[PDB]
Amino acid sequence: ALLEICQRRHFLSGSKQQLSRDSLLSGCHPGFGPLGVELRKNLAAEWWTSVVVFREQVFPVDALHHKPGPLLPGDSAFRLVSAETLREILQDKEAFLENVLKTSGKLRENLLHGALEHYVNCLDLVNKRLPYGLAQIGVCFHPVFDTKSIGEKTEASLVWFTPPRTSNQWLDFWLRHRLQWWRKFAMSPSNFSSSDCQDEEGRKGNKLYYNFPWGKELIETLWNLGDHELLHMYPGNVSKLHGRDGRKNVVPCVLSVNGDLDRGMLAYLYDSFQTRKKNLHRKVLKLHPCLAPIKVALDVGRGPTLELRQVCQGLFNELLENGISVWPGYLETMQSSLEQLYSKYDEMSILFTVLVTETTLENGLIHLRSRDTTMKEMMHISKLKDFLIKYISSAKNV
Amino acid sequence: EALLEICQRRHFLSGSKQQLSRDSLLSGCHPGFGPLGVELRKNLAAEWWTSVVVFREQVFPVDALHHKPGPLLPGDSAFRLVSAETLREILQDKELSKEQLVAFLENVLKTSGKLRENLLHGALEHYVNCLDLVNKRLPYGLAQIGVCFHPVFGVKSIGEKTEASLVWFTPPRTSNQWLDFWLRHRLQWWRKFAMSPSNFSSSDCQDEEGRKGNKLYYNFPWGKELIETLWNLGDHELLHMYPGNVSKLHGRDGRKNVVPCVLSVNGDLDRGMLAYLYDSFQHRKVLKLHPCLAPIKVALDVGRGPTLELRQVCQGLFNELLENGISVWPGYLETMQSSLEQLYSKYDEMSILFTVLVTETTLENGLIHLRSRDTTMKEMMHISKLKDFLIKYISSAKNV
Amino acid sequence: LDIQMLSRGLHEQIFGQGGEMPGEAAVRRSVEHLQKHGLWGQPAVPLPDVELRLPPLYGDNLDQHFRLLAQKQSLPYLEAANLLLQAQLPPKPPAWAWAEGWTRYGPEGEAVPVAIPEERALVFDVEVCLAEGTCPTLAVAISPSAWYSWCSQRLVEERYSWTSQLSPADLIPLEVPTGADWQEQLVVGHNVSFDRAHIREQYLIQGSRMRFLDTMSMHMAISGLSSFQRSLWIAAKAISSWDWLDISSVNSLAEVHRLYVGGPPLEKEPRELFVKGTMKDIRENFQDLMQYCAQDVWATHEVFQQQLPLFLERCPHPVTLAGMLEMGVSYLPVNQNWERYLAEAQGTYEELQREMKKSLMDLANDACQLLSGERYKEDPWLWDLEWDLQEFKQKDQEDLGPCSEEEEFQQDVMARACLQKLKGTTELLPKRPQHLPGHPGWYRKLCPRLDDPAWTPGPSLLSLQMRVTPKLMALTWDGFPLHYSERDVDIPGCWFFKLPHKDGNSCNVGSPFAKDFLPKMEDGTLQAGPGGASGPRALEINKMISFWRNAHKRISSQMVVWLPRSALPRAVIRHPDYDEEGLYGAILPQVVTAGTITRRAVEPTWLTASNARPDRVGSELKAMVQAPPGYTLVGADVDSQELWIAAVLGDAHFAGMHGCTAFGWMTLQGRKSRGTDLHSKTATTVGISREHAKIFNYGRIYGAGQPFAERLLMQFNHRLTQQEAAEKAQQMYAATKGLKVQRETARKSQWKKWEVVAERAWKGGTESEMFNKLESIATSDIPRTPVLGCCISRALEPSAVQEEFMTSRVNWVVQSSAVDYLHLMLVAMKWLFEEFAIDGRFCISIHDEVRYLVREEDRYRAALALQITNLLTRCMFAYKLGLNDLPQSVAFFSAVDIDRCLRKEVTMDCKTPSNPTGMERRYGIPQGEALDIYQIIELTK
DNA sequence: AAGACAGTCTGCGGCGCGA
DNA sequence: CGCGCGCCGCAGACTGTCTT
Repeated sequence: ALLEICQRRHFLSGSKQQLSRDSLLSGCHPGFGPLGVELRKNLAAEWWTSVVVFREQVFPVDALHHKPGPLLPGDSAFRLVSAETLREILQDKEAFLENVLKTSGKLRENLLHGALEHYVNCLDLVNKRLPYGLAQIGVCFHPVFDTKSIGEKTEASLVWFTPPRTSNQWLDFWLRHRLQWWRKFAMSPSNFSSSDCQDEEGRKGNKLYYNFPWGKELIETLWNLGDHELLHMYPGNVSKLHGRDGRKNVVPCVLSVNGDLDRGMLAYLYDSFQTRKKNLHRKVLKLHPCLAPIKVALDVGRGPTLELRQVCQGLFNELLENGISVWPGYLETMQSSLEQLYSKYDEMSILFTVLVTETTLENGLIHLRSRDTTMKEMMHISKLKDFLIKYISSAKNV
Repeated sequence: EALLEICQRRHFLSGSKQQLSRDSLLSGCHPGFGPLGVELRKNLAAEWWTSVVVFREQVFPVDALHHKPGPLLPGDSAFRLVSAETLREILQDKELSKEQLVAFLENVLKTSGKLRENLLHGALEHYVNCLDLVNKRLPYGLAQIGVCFHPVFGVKSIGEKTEASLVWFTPPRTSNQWLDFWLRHRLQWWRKFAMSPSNFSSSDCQDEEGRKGNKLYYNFPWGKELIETLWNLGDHELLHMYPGNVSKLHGRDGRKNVVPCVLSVNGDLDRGMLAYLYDSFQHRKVLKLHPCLAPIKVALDVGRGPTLELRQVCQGLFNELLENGISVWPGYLETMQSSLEQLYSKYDEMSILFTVLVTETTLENGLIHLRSRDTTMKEMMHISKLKDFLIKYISSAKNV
Repeated sequence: LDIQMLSRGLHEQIFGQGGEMPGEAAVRRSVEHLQKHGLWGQPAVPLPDVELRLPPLYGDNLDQHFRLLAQKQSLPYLEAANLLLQAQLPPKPPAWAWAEGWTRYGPEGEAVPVAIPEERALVFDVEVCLAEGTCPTLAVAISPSAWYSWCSQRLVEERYSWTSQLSPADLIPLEVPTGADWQEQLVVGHNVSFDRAHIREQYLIQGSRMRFLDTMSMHMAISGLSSFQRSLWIAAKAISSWDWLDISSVNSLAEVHRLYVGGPPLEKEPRELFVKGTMKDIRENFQDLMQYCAQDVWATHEVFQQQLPLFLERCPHPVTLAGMLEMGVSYLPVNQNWERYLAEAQGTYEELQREMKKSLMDLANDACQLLSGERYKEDPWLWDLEWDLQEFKQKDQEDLGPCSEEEEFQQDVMARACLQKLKGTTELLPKRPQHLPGHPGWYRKLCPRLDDPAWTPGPSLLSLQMRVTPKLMALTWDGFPLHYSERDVDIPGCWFFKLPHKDGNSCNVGSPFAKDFLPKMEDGTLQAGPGGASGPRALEINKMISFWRNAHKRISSQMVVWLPRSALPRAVIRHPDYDEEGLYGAILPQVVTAGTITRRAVEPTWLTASNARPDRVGSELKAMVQAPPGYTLVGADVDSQELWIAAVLGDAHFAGMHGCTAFGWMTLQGRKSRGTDLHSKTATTVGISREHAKIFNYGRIYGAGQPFAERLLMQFNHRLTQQEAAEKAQQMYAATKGLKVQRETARKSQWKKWEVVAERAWKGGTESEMFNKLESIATSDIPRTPVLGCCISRALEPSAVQEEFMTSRVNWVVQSSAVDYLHLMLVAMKWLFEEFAIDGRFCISIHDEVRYLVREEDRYRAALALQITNLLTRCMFAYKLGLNDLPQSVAFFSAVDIDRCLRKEVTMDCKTPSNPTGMERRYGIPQGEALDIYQIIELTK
């Protein structure tokens, strides 16, 4: 149950040793280790492949982390220190901080706002074909209250402009595609679930959750909007907001699918770790091959041979230039044991352990150990690239 | 001048209401980039990651927060964007209604949350913990690509620049050699995708913090602009972050413990993107971006045939190209079809490597027309060979 | 107007039948029969009266009316068939034409291109390549005058649409300058619906008045085989009765031709290029494949010539032929949502299988770690597996590099990869490399071979059916040595090399517990190692995916033809819900009009009675049949068609009243409240649940008897043999021991000094049983159906020996009566739609349910027509017996559903997807008594 | 020549469906 | 109506092959 210690030993989590679940969920943790950054990169790449590049009419957009003009108080529980919290009662030597809240900037809380700002130009990009998408992965800042803090969350947001008639159909479509995407890569897909919800204005949507050991936590939310925010953004004229559903021009309904990757990456780490009657204890993070930060671990057999580094470096270059991430395990020395090395690589979610021995100079069969099975095999230096590529691709397929 | 209009019209840059001048682009106060600009920046960042992080063996990714809590921020010392309540972006209170404080004692120097202006400090904060990963081998390094916020000069605008930063910890004796090595590698990387490498340049500069430094410039039409800076910082920053306990912060080099010297390599990916866009431009208006850097590789169209079946075969080819990692602009699904010359001019201005036209002849024998951006020559090619041809073309362009 | 109850509610303002048979005066027997026990005096609250002006009846009598309607409908097609009968067809062409399109062959075989055959009658056959399925090719037809051939896509080598718009052949005229009839054309064929599916104009939403005759349907009506009869016929290539095989045959064209024509046997290509051959080999074998198809057409023509007189003399009523012609034009409209449904069902199947498989892979991978101890008395489940490894595997300081490009590492890698030759010395360089020598042998068995086209990592072959999977996760009675490959204290589960017992049904040796062990899972006596959820979850997933596993090839391979904008009617395009980017098409279900004995229509995909269920995947197949914009599905199901048809024919056999029989009384009147219903009365005699009585009775009508009843009672309650014997008392509804037996036609059972048999003239029970009529008509003269008499097949005729198929024949009576009811409904509906110009002639029919694709503006009118049909048809039934009247309760449909999709009710088909209404769908409106406010004439409210 | 490895046939068991 | 018939799947003779 306490796999956070494994996250500490192998740097998938941030620098600080004390990492409560509340900090991880809120986004107040110091950050993620290099393995955590790589896992986030893989997760974001999979999201981009599933949602953006394969899907037609969905385009990237970048929204600035900040807003530079006058904006209403927004989502500030504390009214700065100028209107609600003033020193003493008045304590005024000389103004509302010399600008009140007029010139104050704002840190983005969601990626929807920038997509709505880019709606008109990105509708010009397409030939006003109304089914349209704007996707973006970025960091969003939220206030966190403790009994003032800033929580940073990596969110992938898709803003889908749709004809009003097809809005519910596209809601079901994306609820079906996002849910199955989360189900895929999961060792226990049942832990991912969905729930239909209604907004305070009656605007229905969906919410996806992952069942962490303590309970269900929200990882994604789909919301359908009746061109409310779109019209509020552009109250001047409706003609410039019109897109072509068919031969007719209509103002789109906005479907915002907002998922988080940090709590999404938290959900996959918990899924990988696993719990009765086994009497067989082996701490391993059985991450999906597509999300595992490091695929293969390279080593050297004895070290007196000293001709293993050359071939190991060549294999390193061959694998890296072919898109396989490799752990340079042939530099570390004074290990004195192969069991602890295997345990380490298991806890790092290393799919394969490749070991080059003094028996590789002749009959160049390297030793291969698997994460899933602790079984040793012999495989030629040739076609190892092809075997690993096939493994990753077939894991992608199924 | 005309290149900015081309980039805005072709959705390399965002709306033109805020970025008529080039100064807004050089700073981060421009209103973002278009989808094509975002894709070009993503390609540039991926190439930087491959050249600096993946291929390099001692370099690791590092996660640095955008905001620096600094409940202990120094009092009015390096105080940039020090509001960070998540709903305020005041930069510096040079003049202040000092009744209790600049704004308030709790809201000034206590709830600072300074927004990050550089990625170096975040990497340094992770130095000790990431030292364990490399087994206390001190010549390792850390890398990150992230957005950094700077002042822009009545009101103070906030400029966002996506910067790629490598913090290289090195033994002090080899610090200058590693500085020269990184200078050479960075310069070769910047010149790798350049049509005119002579525009990209390097200069040597001195500093009090670091005796040795290097600055990379790109020769824009108006003048040279900095795109990357290399600094051979001492151990001052590391000692300041961790004061007094040298025993924890020193790594091992040949069984000898030494406090690492820090090298900061910081490149501006937005200014690099603008530099490569200006490099691409040169009667025919075409953006000859590098094949590895170009956002969209091939443009797929339909013409002179039944709409439905040509649409189906174009959809199949589109899916086949996407499955193999070739990004394609779905030029089909568009019914206006103004002209072929206008289409070719448009796709040239969008830096599309190849224009693929599918016709009824494709239904007969499988031959599609393929027009090249560079040679402006048209060739008939079979459907099945297109994916392999494109993969080979990109690979050949990658390796000169 | 008036109530008009003759002891029970009957319809008034009849406007049909009359007062020819006023009063019976023989009610003395019915009152006494209803008086035994209770069952006689119930309230029977009245129903509201219905006043309606029925359309005029031409025949001046109900039977004459229906005969006139059927004759008027089927006259042009009957005379087209007669033109086919008297056909002097010239010989086959010497060389078949290679030209594209339709080619006609005149005298001495000259080839003339023709747009279409331009023939009133045709015998037609289509052979499809099936390499690119759904596309027709190599078709061949004959008319009374000449031969015709049809070619497409073999002359030109080009990429095709794959949507099959103009792929179907063109066979219907343009209605302009037609020969003589008014484009009334009959197409004859063996499995003619398959050939109909490949006709260009058959997919238009508007009717084409081209009808299809199936030689298979007429064969099954004339001389067909039941299931047991078919099995015995195949076995012989019915104890002491083997003369029905000479007059019967299987549905194959060769055997049918042998039976009816008996010429030289038909020769089929052993290459079968159309079934498994490629398009190329079909292209080179054009003449031979063209010669075989024409020979099949000739065989079908001769069979039709021998069949039509026999069918017409065995089914004299024209209603039968009209109904078959109407069943031959079934039509299922579909839209772009069909492709979405196929994709979503396949995807859900794939992810459910992937989830189960991945759990299996995880268990296998975790089990592989026990190799350290080799599982020697370690794992109670894996102690018997094989854990073998093949004999032999595969049989300082800081430095900086200057700007110096070096290829030493790459050269070393290339040299290392050059050492594949040394594998020959290790005997590994063979074409097949060693497969996973390191892993245990069972793990290799579960893992796919390397370099496979469909290779996937891990033990991907595991599918929960293997004997290893329970050894992984299935802790059952007393551990689980699952398989013994053969046949103490207190042992709940015994595997001690003896007693092949795991609490299975009866005594079966094997039991993979993939089904019917769920109650043992919930009981707790059958648990999985990982927990109490894994085993039940696997069984649940199996339940969801079983139907799709069985039926995905059939469902996904359905011929769908998408109409373009031009082909759609003007009403569809101008509808507000018209989708310019959408796809609209149709599926012709490919039904056999008379598929089985009883002439019941057969289609496994569509006509199967299976509505959408919450759990089973892909079960919304019917719900995807969605009307186009501006159209709707107006349909209804017959309320207890089989049970009512059984209730009638028993009351008429008893007296002239409908409710005279106790079974007929409870069928006509009586609801779940009180014991007036059949199920409650059955449960009253012997204490059982109403569901148990329902399951008993449905089956009690069709055979059953003491053995089935006692075995099912044992299965349900596990009663002692004494109560099984006492079930004879419960079988008193069937009048057990009625008719040595103590009861017969004579009152005195005891007899002696009898030279020959006596008191054996007639047989029948006398205790609340309708089986007397069914048994009497089962053993009768040539005509065997009371309503529009159609004879049973010659296979089941009781001529000479009995053949011991009594259960099949008594079931045939009721089921063929139901088919006659369906034909009556179809002819009445066709007449009503044609007379009053109700748009949307098309129809679908699944068992008792019948639906029509109607323009929405006419939808309510169609519903009224449907209700009127349900009157006349039922009245027609009552007319063909001595009733001469109908109850008000059964006079009308309980509800006529007007919907946009095909579902049993409006509130169904939840199924796997969360929001079936989330997809574009709107609730329908079962009408009932409301629709009567309108009138069938076009001038409506 | 033989043994490891492929394709066959040929048994036993479910699963929806009909009888 | 005592229950078989198709498809679907698992597992074991056995044969023919292709390396050795």
